[PDB]
Amino acid sequence: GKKFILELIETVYEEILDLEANLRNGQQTDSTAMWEALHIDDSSYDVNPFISMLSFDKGIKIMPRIFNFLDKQQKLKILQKIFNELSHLQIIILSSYKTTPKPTLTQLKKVDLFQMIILKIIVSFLSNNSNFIEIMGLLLQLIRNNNVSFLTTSKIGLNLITILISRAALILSSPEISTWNEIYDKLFTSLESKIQLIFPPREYNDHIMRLQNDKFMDEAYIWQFLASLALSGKLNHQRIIIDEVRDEIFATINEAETLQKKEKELSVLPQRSQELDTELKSIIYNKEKLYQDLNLFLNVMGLVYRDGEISELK
Repeated sequence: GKKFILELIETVYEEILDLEANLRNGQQTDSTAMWEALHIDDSSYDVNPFISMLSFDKGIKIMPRIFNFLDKQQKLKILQKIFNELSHLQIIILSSYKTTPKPTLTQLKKVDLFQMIILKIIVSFLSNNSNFIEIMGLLLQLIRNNNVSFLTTSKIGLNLITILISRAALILSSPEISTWNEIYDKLFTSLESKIQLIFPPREYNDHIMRLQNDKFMDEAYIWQFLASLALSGKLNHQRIIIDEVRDEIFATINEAETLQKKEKELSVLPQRSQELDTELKSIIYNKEKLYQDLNLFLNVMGLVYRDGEISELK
């Protein structure tokens, strides 16, 4: 229960602080006490205690400090534990536009903190003497133990996937290359015909917009995901991707062009007030942003939107 997990987190901070005082005072560090404090090898509960800790702000806040006193095998086991349970985590449930269609500002902040800390940790683990087979194993754990599609309805799940595949791509035996093909295929099959769902619905965007007093959204992470999915696949995969997100391409082009006209009508006004000036700068920034993020994906496909057309590259 909640009071139990809170007591657990308290104990963990005490272990970390003792550990951190030792390292400062030059002397011995032994992470054995802190590791046990995590209850990572504890099957005695409904939800694993360490996992439940991750849905408290104070629990997630101590994760980097925990990783400072861990070896790679301990690091891997933790990430394995997490990847296993991803789509069940309370914070992921908060993160998905499906399970949480009307988040509060506070819930958005909790979500942002989680993905900020967790992603950085996962990234640093992959950037630090990590091999292909490690990454593959993590992707495969992700795919086989989760509703992959449900994960793609969260910024966190989407970002996690594109980090994993982009780290895969950025990297080797022939069986390893083949392993990547099998895994990509598994990932791809899990998403086939559900790709457009990565785009939250209009009701959700309107809600977020009203919430944050902002006329615009930021979906760079969505197009980034598509670009990396497309770059990691073969020509038939790319074909299937561009087909599933067809209407999103058109809608994006449509919005950009609507911005282009509003820009043209404000641009020719002399001595713009502060309000009109901030508005024009906003229009321009957002127009260019839609072009840029859309072209990140199209360029991968050998395509470009420029002067009212999707033309071939060069």
